[PDB]
Amino acid sequence: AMSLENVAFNVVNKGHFDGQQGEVPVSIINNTVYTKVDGVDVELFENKTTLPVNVAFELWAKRNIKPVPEVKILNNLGVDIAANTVIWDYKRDAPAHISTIGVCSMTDIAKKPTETICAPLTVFFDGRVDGQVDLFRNARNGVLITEGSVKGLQPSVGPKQASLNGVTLIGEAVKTQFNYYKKVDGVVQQLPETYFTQSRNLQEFKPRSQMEIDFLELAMDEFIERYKLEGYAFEHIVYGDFSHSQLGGLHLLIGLAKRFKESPFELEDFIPMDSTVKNYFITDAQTGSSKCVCSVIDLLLDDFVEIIKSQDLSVVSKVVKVTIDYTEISFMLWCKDGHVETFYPKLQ
Amino acid sequence: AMSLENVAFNVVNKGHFDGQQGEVPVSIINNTVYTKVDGVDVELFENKTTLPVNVAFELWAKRNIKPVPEVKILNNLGVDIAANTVIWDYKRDAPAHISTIGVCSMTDIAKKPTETICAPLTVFFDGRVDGQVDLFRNARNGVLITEGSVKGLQPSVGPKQASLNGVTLIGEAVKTQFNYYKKVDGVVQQLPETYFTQSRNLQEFKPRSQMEIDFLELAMDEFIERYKLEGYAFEHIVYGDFSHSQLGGLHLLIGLAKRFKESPFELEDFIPMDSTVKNYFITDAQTGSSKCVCSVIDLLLDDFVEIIKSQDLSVVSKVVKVTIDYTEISFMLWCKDGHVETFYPKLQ
Amino acid sequence: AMSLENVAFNVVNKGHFDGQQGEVPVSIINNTVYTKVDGVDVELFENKTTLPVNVAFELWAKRNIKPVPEVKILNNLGVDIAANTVIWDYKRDAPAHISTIGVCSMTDIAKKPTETICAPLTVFFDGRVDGQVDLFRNARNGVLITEGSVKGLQPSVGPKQASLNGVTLIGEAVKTQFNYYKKVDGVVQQLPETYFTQSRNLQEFKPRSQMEIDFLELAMDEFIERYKLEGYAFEHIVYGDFSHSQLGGLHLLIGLAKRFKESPFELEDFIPMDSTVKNYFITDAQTGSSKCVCSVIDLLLDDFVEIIKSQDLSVVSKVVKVTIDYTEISFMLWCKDGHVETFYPKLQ
Amino acid sequence: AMSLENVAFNVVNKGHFDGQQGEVPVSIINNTVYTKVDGVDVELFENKTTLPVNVAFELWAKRNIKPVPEVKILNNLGVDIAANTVIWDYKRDAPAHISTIGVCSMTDIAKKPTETICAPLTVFFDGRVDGQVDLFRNARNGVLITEGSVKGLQPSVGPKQASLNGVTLIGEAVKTQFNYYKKVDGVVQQLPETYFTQSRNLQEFKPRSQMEIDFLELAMDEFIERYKLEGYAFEHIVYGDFSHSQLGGLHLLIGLAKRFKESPFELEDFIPMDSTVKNYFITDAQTGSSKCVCSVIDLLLDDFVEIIKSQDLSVVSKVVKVTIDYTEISFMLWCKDGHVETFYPKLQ
Amino acid sequence: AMSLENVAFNVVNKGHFDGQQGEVPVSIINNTVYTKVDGVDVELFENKTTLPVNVAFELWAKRNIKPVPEVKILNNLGVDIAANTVIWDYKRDAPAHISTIGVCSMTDIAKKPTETICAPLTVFFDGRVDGQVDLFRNARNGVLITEGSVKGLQPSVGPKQASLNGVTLIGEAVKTQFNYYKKVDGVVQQLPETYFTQSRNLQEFKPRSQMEIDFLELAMDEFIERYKLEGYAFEHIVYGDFSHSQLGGLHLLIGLAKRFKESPFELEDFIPMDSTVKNYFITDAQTGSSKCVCSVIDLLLDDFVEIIKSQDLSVVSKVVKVTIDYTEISFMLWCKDGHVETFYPKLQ
Ligand SMILES: Cc1cn([C@H]2C[C@H](O)[C@@H](CS)O2)c(=O)[nH]c1=O
Ligand SMILES: Cc1cn([C@H]2C[C@H](O)[C@@H](CS)O2)c(=O)[nH]c1=O
Ligand SMILES: Cc1cn([C@H]2C[C@H](O)[C@@H](CS)O2)c(=O)[nH]c1=O
Ligand SMILES: Cc1cn([C@H]2C[C@H](O)[C@@H](CS)O2)c(=O)[nH]c1=O
Ligand SMILES: Cc1cn([C@H]2C[C@H](O)[C@@H](CS)O2)c(=O)[nH]c1=O
Repeated sequence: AMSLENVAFNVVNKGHFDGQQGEVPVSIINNTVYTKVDGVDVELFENKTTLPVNVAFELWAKRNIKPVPEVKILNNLGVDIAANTVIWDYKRDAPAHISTIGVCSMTDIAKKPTETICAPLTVFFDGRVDGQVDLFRNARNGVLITEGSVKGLQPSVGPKQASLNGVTLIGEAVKTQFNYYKKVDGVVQQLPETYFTQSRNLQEFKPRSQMEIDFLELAMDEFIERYKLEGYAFEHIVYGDFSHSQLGGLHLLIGLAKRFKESPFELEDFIPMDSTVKNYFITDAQTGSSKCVCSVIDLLLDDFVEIIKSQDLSVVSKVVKVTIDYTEISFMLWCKDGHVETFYPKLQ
Repeated sequence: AMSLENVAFNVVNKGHFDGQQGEVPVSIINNTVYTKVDGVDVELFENKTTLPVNVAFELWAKRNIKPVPEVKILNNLGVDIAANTVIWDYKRDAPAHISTIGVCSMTDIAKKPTETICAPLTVFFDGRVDGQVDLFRNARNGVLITEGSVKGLQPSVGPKQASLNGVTLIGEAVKTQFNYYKKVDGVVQQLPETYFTQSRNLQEFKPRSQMEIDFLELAMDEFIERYKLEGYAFEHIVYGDFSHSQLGGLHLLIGLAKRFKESPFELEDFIPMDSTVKNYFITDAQTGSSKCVCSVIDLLLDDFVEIIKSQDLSVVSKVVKVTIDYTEISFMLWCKDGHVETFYPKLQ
Repeated sequence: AMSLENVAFNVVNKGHFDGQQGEVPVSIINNTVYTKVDGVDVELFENKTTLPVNVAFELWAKRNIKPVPEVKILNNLGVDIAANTVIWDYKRDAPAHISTIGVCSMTDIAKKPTETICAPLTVFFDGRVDGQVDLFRNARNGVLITEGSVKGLQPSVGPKQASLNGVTLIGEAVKTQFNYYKKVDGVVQQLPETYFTQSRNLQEFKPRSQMEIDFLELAMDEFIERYKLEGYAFEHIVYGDFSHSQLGGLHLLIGLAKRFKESPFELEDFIPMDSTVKNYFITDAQTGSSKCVCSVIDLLLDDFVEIIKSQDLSVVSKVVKVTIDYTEISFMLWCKDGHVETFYPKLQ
Repeated sequence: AMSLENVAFNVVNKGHFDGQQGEVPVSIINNTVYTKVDGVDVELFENKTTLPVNVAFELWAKRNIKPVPEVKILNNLGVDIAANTVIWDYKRDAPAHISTIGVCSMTDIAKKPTETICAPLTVFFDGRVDGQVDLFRNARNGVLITEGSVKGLQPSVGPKQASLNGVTLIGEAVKTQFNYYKKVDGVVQQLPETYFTQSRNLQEFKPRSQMEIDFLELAMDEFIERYKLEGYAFEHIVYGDFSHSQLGGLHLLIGLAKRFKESPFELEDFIPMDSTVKNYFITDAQTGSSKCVCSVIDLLLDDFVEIIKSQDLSVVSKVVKVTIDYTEISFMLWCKDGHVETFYPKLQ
Repeated sequence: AMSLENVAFNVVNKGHFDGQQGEVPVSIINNTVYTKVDGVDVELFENKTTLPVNVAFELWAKRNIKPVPEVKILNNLGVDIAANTVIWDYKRDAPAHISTIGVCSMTDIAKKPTETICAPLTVFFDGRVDGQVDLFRNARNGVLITEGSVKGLQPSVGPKQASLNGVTLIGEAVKTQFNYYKKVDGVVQQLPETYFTQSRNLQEFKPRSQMEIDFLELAMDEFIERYKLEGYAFEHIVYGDFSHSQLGGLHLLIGLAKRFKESPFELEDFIPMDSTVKNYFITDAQTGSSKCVCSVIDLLLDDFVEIIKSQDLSVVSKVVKVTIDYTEISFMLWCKDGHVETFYPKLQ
């Protein structure tokens, strides 16, 4: 017996939709949901989605509040819809998927993922919910996450981190590292060998290896010397060149974090969505060096060093394909005289 | 257990709110309420009110569907709020009153008119609803309508017509003529002797007396001759003078209806609400004669003739006060040499 | 190379989208599309849909401008989407279907109806477009209209009328009567024997048989006498009973048209969409007789007489199912002593 | 001392802006202006313009309420702005011009038309306002209307009709026929000899000559015979050909009015603004004959007969230029063997 | 061949409009532009301007991405429009100028600044764009910036800083100090001697002289002693007096920055736009001392000391005019017994 007033009751009393009975008076004005408290209107939700306001409010109240895979992982695995949950995309302030299954009458394409409409879609299944491992076993197309083994299914160890209420973290009190499984047309896939992005912020960047600690503490020349990185253009690619009007390199988040400690810069996120590679229009405040499309990836510095050191450096320009977050990332590799000139996630 | 989805269920299945259980999926976009039918959105309500869309939808669904007093009558009697009903104003496409009692959680100031918040307000009571005559006797301020006698209460016979779902009519299958009662400060008030406006339209105007039939069929000079109206300026007041740039007189609806048969005209209703006297910005299409503020009243021609023939014509200018629809309407009477020059509902 | 400015160029120069090259400056403000003419903004389109304004403008410009089946027929046949066209619903001022195929990048689920996403959906195909009969033979689910024979496919003769730019008409200069074909799960389905609604308006109702001419010209008792309709409750069902507060019967459009000639009435279309049976909240202006849910069907009076005269009248109450517009319409038949008491399209 | 509350006071009390002192409480919600009456909100203005609601409300209240040239005439004369008035376009529900002079602080480019910003613009001047003839003599660019002679200025007799509060009429109580004067680059320009469109509606079309009365009363063949119009393709051009899917000819409003008497048709005004030639997407209801772009002009039938009879008919196709409403209207003349095939206001 | 879909393609792929061919599907909902990515809507732009959303999106995509003069400088120089660029005002989130030249079809008044409409306007010209120095030489009214000498034109050295993508900076990798030139009615002006505001932020304030370093490091009494500022009321004007309910002085940004290090305060920017002098409604959090209109200017402390030390201190109150950012700034100077009481940028 779903209703706007019941969703609002749940938000006010339970912090989110919790299946509780009850109703609170609500008013809708433009794209905002309000409720009366002490005789005055209090805002419960402002719609930032392209869905109708009451519909978006319901999907947001029904968002998954357990650690879930980051949207970039789900997107890279081709997930179309989730089974009986809403994966809320905190970067877009919107549902990660267009439709739902057993969530909301306005967006539901089905009540159960066993309905024929779901068979062609890659349905996200959560092994932490009773019966969902079995539903995945019977599903034509799907992606499954579990905390442990599934009998007979060979797992893919996912990233250490997961998103919990829009906070990306490596769980200590909760498990965030999932086993991943994928079926395409009834066939359990062998998920590829993959690197994972680290999903760190610039403001609270923390190193996750001795190499990363050395990159942040050491000066450019002594780090490159210590790790034998001469000829790999880390001065351009990772540290960044701020000497010309066009900002040189700066494609690894760790390099942006090191620069951020010294001086600030503007990062215009012109396509604001979670993705393995992010594109920013960057303006360095200290120098005025800028770049319209600066592709940035947050790889563990050791993983980036392994990738660059594993390439043939004898060609002027070529595409280097690296599986990151289960997707194929194209990088452009530019070399001269057996040394790297630049290496960056391809802007295509 | 009120809800948007339950109000929508009632509208879809019962044509209005009928206390039925059930829910339909709804989407709100901007100021319109939609429901899904055959996979597509169908409009159930467009909010033309200053209330939030969902609140206005509920009051509209809960509108009174019995013949009720026309809003102009309620306004003239000082009605502030209705007891456990919504008087919908079909001319404003909005509730006739700001607040409610026992109707909707967002607009309710009380659940019952016996609550102390209602005591200072003139509450509308309907004797056709069980217990409402008793609530009127206990109310400090109120207006009561009944179909018959109330023991000990002196009645006022109201207009023949009432509004049924926005159609003003003299009931044949239903009763539309009510007894009216009013209380101010716990004391029943004597309602004055009053004329009533006829509530006719220009497009479908029908005469309601032999004098009115003669006005529409006869030529100006022979009507005035037949009814001995020489010296009462009906040529200006009722027929209208279209010979100058400023349209002369034309203050009785019957005169506008007679003119409308010959040639059309524009009537700008610049304050669009039901009132005993209406003000229009009129432009005559045939002549180009116009008037920014042309006060128009729809009185039965016999009643208007009785009013004008009952005035002293020996003063240049004076205010003539006539009780119409329970309100005192001020008219400006201009005379010269014992004859009327003009007589019009006095502009403010 | 689709664009808002190109769609606007087509609307301004061709009256609709006509595949022409060119661009006009456009401004979007709120839900309206404007273009500059003589230095000022001129409205090209007001969005009444739940789609984004620019998306709705494109689908509207790309609406089918040939005579097409009325939306009620498509809905009754289970049509979900149209192949490479937009069926515009002129009663809802919106696209008849949520998604498109080869029409607009924002609403397209596919470019061609042969894509696997279309297989589960009932795709509308138009034999007047080259290759669409072949696409229907290859489609798993679909509805096809043609002007002539399709080799081996058994046809269903559709209604005489079709909608041309929102005008329902029986074509004289164009063909409006189509052959209909339908497929479910890759199998051609036999369309049932059906009556067709006449799609007439109350304001411009025209009789289409000698019986219908006699119903409108003759008095109630002599019509019933002439057509031997004694005992079939036409007095209640067709003519309508306006003697009580609840309006009795009045379920055939021809009866509403006969009443409309004598006196007016309000018809609240509370679910405004094209359907075989319409539900209205009716208020008779002459009497004040009203009904919240008055189901009305526009059948040719001869067809309604054939239906009612073909029923067993020996049971108190039973459901009578009649195929009308390809859908099964349930009617409630109430009898007493071998005579009809009431017969109406059964309310849900 | 202009203000929103003062404009609203003027609208409520004077029917429009009348320079009166006073204020009324107003509320703005979305694009509508409301005022409180009897404790509830009453709509004073709904903004249909691309200006801010409060700005549009002020220009609308300050609209010219005297008979003014129809917007199509002003547009054809190149008018950009009006001197100290607002020409309201009643077909667009918006100001005819983007900017103002001495009207409203938000839209004013100047307080007086003598300011240098006005010199390049064609300013509309009204000889009925004191000092405006002098302002026209001092203006570099302008259009002047007067009721009589201006010493030394050669006049152009304008159309008989003018627009008074959105009603196009030939004044009887007011003057609607003006003398027109125009200046370009400080030099008075000779206005060309011109025909004038009649500005009639389809619903209330009235003939204005014996030829027009004969066209509406007589049958096609006897009218063409009486007026010796054999060989001028009036059967196609004026009467219209409804025998094929594409509606033939039908370019004179009088022909559409004659057809309208027999059967109705849909006229989609896809660029809704006043213009000498109008383009409609027409659908004939009787036949289903339709045309995406049907150019229609309302010329007096005698004027159209004079135009067509004054052309050389010995060429297959040529452009015929006719001055109508001061603008040069291009017509496409198609002939064969010394007879007209078609003649229509040439589509762009 | 400009279009919404092409502007969106450029934003998505190039970070801004870069003249690239291509189209992306877009949806417009209310004042926001979205594009489809991975089946879901991603926000590209939210309109904060008074222009139509699609128009503002285009001007924002076409903003100048080179270091440009800060809007306060352009405003102070009387710039009305820019030649073939958009100066985006990052403080108003809107275009700095109402109209454009060769930028966007909806806002363009001309395609080239040589068109007669541009001659009266002060057109901004950029010597870094080929041909713009020459266009300025031929322009009646304009402001020109260059990086070096223009033959024959005497330059005005502008501020050290410029705005690069909304970041005000003193360029190291790019040039931000321009030569300024101005023509008024075809005559090259002698730009006045001027101070420049420093355009610093409170959060990241950095001293730009030894005096400024001493002001931030030293205690009030020893700074005033070191720089011989006794009698100039720096205790009130620069340091600020927080001992009474009305906050005393505090008109130099450096003083606000020194206070900000110790304790925070609210600065309400009630007219949010770039200006030489800013007015704030300030509330000191530590003391509760507040001021509705606290004028603040960011001058180099040495420049402010030079200004105050160059005034006659023998009058109670007078206006002191100082050219700052090319505009005349009025300051109120209050003295008593040959000493300053207060000196502040005049609130007029
Ligand atoms: C309260 C509120 C939340 N949201 C979204 C933003 C975050 O993605 C997330 C936070 S729980 O939900 C809105 O969009 N509007 C709101 O008002
Ligand atoms: C359907 C509908 C109705 N109304 C109001 C208008 C009339 O006053 C009355 C008619 S039942 O209710 C709206 O305001 N919007 C609507 O959509
Ligand atoms: C001009 C226009 C049309 N439409 C819809 C209404 C009709 O169903 C149909 C008529 S062509 O198109 C709108 O919705 N808004 C418009 O402005
Ligand atoms: C009352 C009102 C008027 N207008 C415009 C429409 C007509 O062109 C004209 C009629 S006076 O003024 C609006 O736009 N909104 C309104 O509410
Ligand atoms: C993405 C975006 C930008 N803008 C404006 C803000 C800044 O002035 C500037 C930042 S590049 O552009 C908006 O107004 N809305 C937006 O969504």
